[PDB]
Amino acid sequence: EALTTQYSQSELLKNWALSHCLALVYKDDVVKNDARATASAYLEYGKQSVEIYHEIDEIAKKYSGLKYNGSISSDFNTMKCIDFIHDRELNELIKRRVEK
Amino acid sequence: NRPSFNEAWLAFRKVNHSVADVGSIIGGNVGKNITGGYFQNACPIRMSYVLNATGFPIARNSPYAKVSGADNKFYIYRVNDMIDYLTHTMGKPDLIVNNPKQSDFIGKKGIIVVKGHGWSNARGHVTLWNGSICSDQCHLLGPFVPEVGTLWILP
Repeated sequence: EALTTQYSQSELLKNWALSHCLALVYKDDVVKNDARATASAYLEYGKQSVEIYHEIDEIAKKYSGLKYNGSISSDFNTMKCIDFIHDRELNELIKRRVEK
Repeated sequence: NRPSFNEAWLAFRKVNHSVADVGSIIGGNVGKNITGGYFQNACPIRMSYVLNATGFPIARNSPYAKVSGADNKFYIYRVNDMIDYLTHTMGKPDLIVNNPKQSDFIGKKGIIVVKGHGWSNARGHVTLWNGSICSDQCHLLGPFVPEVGTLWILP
């Protein structure tokens, strides 16, 4: 009933990057598992070898390790994921994928 | 040919556990990818274990995404790949049924593939069938609506 089958390969890889990053930054088990499950859905419909997901994870790790601050109380983990999906290297990585 | 039903059922029981446990059991790159959360659906991995354990191992060069286990044997991690693999190594099924239900598969044992709509992570499932139930989960024959059921009989 979800739109999983309608995404292009590129979109699946972006959806994967987002969900995966959310799995990295959040602490709560239920949420983390949820984000993981979601990611796995996008990996299922991918045509790429597993290493590309490992590489996406390397890049994601560059964002999930950031310390974000503001004038209100928060770690702003969510926005680390949002900045991450705008990453230029992530986009280049997906665009030059061997398995199209 | 094809794995014996009894050996297949035994093998499958060895990995009929949580994906994390499957990771600990198989180890190597399978275990590593499960540890990292990259693999959450154990279905094709379990079936891979079955084939690898019963004398019908998945070839290193089969055109499907594979990951090695601690045994240096190979495990397919996508449901669609696992289904295609069976279609291409076992040949053509003994039984094909549109809108499948339990009664359609009664008295027959082997590898069952059910495709349908209603799942957000896969187009279907592949598991063992003993004549009345599936080996994992289970009463598949409810959000998932089966459109096509396919069986390769195991001797």
